[PDB]
Amino acid sequence: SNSQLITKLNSALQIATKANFYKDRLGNIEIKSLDDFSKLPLTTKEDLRKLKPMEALTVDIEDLFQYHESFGTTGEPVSTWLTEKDFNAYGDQLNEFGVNFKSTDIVLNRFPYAISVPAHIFTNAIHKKGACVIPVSKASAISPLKRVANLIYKLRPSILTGIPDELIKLNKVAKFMDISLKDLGCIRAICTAGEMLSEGRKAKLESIFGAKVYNYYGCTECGNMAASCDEGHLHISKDFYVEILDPVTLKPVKEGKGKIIVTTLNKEAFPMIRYDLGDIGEIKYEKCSCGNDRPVLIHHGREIDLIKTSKGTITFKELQEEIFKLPNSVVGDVFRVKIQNDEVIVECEADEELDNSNSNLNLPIEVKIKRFNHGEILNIDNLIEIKPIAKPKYVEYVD
Amino acid sequence: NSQLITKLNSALQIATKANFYKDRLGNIEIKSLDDFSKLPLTTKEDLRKLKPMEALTVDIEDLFQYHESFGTTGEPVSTWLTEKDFNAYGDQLNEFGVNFKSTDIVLNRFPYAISVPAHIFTNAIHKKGACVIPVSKASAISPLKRVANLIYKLRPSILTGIPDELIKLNKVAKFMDISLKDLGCIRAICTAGEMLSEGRKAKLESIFGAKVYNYYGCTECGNMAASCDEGHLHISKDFYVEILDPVTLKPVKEGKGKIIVTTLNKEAFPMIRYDLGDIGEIKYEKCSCGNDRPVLIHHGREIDLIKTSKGTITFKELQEEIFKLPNSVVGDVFRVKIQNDEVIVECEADEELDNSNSNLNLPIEVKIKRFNHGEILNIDNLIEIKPIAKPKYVEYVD
Ligand SMILES: [Mg+2]
Ligand SMILES: [Mg+2]
Ligand SMILES: [Zn+2]
Ligand SMILES: [Zn+2]
Repeated sequence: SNSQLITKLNSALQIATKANFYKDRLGNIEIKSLDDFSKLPLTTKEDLRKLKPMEALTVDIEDLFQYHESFGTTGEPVSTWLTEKDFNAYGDQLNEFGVNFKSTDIVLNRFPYAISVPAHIFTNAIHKKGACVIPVSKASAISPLKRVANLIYKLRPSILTGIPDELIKLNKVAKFMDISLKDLGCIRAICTAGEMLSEGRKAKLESIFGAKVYNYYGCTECGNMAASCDEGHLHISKDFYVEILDPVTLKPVKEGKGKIIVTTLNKEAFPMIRYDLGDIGEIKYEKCSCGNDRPVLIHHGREIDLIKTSKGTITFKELQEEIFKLPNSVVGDVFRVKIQNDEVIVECEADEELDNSNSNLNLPIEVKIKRFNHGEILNIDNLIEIKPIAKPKYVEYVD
Repeated sequence: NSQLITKLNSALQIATKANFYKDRLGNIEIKSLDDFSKLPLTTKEDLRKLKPMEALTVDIEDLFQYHESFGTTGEPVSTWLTEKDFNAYGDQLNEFGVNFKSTDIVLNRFPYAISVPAHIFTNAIHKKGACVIPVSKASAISPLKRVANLIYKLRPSILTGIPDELIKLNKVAKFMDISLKDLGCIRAICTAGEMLSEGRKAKLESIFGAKVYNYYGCTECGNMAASCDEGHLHISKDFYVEILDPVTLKPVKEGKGKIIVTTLNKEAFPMIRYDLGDIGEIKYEKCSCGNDRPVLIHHGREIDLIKTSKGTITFKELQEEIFKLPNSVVGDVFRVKIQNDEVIVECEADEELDNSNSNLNLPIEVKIKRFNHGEILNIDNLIEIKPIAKPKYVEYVD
């Protein structure tokens, strides 16, 4: 049934248009098809920024339950009220695919509970299956990586969750503490989210931790649009309608990569009608061997993370996919990307310098691997510090 | 008493599931509070020596949350919780305290990192249908400047945070030309995690123009007590509180003493006669609030006692007298130095006090040393905003 999906898209509009923002550019216009839908104006990040938090609201103050934002201080941020239902929906989305949380599971939650949502909805999800949350958080004086390393050694949790960046550092700090988190033999699964994950970097994470990885694709304003199957592919949540548009035309593509627009099927506080995530990807419709009937998504990363020389363009994913076919000797787990004077330079902490003259990348553009020394791009001494913290110290005996 | 005694016994029967408690309590029953008071105290330093699996009376399946001493300075105390237990903690916050309505938007300035107050306040607030703004604390993500803007923008109806932070919040905000009081949106405050004199409570109320509710709790127990409308803490029904003599360690007949607590309603690892290391006293005069539960007077930590040769006072008693002085000579920023057998209170304030004819109505000598605003507490340290964003892996050069 398109009949259902179309019923839903319409509901979403009827709620949305409770709010000035949505009414003064969608009125009471109904729709009869996806194509008639695709005629409707996109909703941009920069649109929502201009909104007071009371302008980003389709429910009564009474139904408010949580609040969230852009964690980033760089750029005006986006109010995202949630009702209990909405919050609970987000959580269910994490459970819809992803790893199978058991009650016997103890889960180290390394996502920031400060203002972001992934921390909170993962908790929601995990509690739902009867498992235990260790609220370590992130970017808190309270829980630097040394402590997290000790926490894992001590508590032996069965699942780690954290943005793949932090998880790579965690393993570095821990290895500098003479701890192989992998050999503990207690971590069966990982939950990455908050940055795009190549199959190459996913396979890196799996080799480090010796665990299966489940990746979760979401955002504050929407919820969690997709997550990994056992086979490794993201799948799209039933609570969303995902379109792939052409960067320039802004029309549905016939196939292949494109801008990722999402509409909320199941969020009532302020629904996302055709929201421009600003990412790149593609929906496949071949049924995954996992057996799940929902459609697979290939995430190519953010739009600004496209690699554009004169001689072509590639997605950050495509770049990464090729980087990480090279040995760890030449690439490693710490890298950044400079595009300058019409060349692509990947700077990598690694032991060996690469031929480059015999690099033999299978990309439509030229990419060089510039070698660095471990610790030069990522300073380990910055991560190992522990600030002592406690309650205020008001009463001093000078003895 | 038959109820309370039934409960104390249950607590022991669970507790002794754990070697820690069994190898010093066996299956000993009790018939009275007095027979209870014969049992060995449980100390902070006791629990520290426990592996997290040794601090556990339930199966891994029933585990739900985990927590610790937030400080990275000093070995920490494992505190598992089951869903029930967590839910109990929350209910304790709701048992007295402020009355959370569904029309309430609450800025939650407690750290969600490892501590519990942040999480159980959320629990409580959701329970009444109100909205949580999870600002947290000690996170790069949420410096005071942002919190000030967040309040200006979202106009929340309730702030929650340790009174120290809340005093700073108002400083940072006032330096940003924002009077949080004149917003007209904050009706209530929820202090916790440090002791609160009636004088400092009244200070907070003057700053924010809101009523204060204080909450007295700890990670291992839950939240043992919270304020009534009248101002007085009351003890939660989920706990048995004793006041012991500092030296003898026997029930006192009346007055101040060491505060020991037993968990009536926590099953993962119950606190049997736990030494908080605080000082206080139970009154049984009924508060005019009409709540029948007994009032508690919190005097602060033991190490925060003021001991000269010429006597001794509680941090509260000291504070209570400090803050009867004009605002001109005592503000909201103070510290306490005891040196060469004198008590010096250093205060940011405009006027110097005529200590040569000082009022102070205490059994010991206490001098008020005047300082300039911003010299004890540097506002410039707090106004910084650290830029944070996702990782930045792709750079276009030039
Ligand atoms: Mg469990
Ligand atoms: Mg509400
Ligand atoms: Zn699949
Ligand atoms: Zn009362």
